[PDB]
Amino acid sequence: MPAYACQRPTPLTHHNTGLSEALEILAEAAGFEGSEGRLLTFCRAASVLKALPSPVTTLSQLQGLPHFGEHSSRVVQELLEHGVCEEVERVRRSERYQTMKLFTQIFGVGVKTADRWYREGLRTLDDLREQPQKLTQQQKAGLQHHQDLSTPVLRSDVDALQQVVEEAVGQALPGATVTLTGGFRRGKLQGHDVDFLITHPKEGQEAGLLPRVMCRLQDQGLILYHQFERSFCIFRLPQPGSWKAVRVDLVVAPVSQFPFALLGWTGSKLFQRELRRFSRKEKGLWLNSHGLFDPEQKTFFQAASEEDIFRHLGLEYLPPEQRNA
DNA sequence: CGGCATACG
DNA sequence: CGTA
DNA sequence: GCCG
Ligand SMILES: [Mn+2]
Ligand SMILES: [Mn+2]
Ligand SMILES: [Mn+2]
Ligand SMILES: [Mn+2]
Ligand SMILES: [Mn+2]
Ligand code: NA
Repeated sequence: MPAYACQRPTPLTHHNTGLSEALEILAEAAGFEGSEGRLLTFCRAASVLKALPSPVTTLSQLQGLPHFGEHSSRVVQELLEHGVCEEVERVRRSERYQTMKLFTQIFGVGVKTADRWYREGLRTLDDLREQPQKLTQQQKAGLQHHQDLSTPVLRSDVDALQQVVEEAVGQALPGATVTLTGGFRRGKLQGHDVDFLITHPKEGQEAGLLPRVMCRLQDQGLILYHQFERSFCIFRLPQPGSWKAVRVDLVVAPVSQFPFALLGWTGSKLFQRELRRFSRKEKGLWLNSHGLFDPEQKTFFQAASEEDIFRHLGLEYLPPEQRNA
């Protein structure tokens, strides 16, 4: 089992769901305390279990697995022996974890803001609503729409949204294309948001496109919130006899960059961090959602496909549905 | 021990 | 600071 | 927290 998540297929569903979910609780809690290193290790350990071909039944089976040391192994051993890990359960019911999770899931609130509010004695959403001047426009939108934004987006919602975005994109720039990315491209049946990548086959024609798209969506009454090449919006999505707010991310890239943007925006987040880590540390190349740079020759790799990028990096190709690290 | 991904709004 |  |  290789040490980087981008070196192994990781399917959306797998054979160690309970074990991986426990480790991901500890990863999330490490993040809430600002320990990005411990977050990464717990995330990586969880992802290793997602990539295994069958269930872990005995501690023996962790021998040799990357990212399993004394701590993550003890977590698994307790789950295998008692069905519960005392540390995980202690985190789950802690006031700190519950409140940081509630606050950080608000659009516009990150760990640093949530932590400051926590230290001020704040604990509930109504606590935040009671002092609106302590809030950005983005946070006000996140809190007004919080209930809708907490309900999963379904694949049925996605196709309706894509037709709407395509209509606005086609008026903004005939010939421009809209590609579904994010978790839905990896096969997820639900999501917290919808992600779209927009390009045009003639290099340079995409310049200035996103403002034109947003104006047209706004004129159609579809934009509940917006604040360039990336737009983080809240869309008004029709529902039987009403509607609901949905988070939508719109991204524009020139066709030269489109494979890199597609790769980055398709995720998963851990897969992309691992891919960039692998690129730099094992291949000496610098990867982002714009391109792949050789800092010794000071040149950018040209890619026409995701397949090109995996080949450049010496990695076997993984389709999106196997990037669920 | 140092490193831990890398951008834009 | 937020966002992906 | 783990790896090299
Ligand atoms: Mn420990
Ligand atoms: Mn998404
Ligand atoms: Mn998104
Ligand atoms: Mn750019
Ligand atoms: Mn150290
Ligand atoms: Na947030």
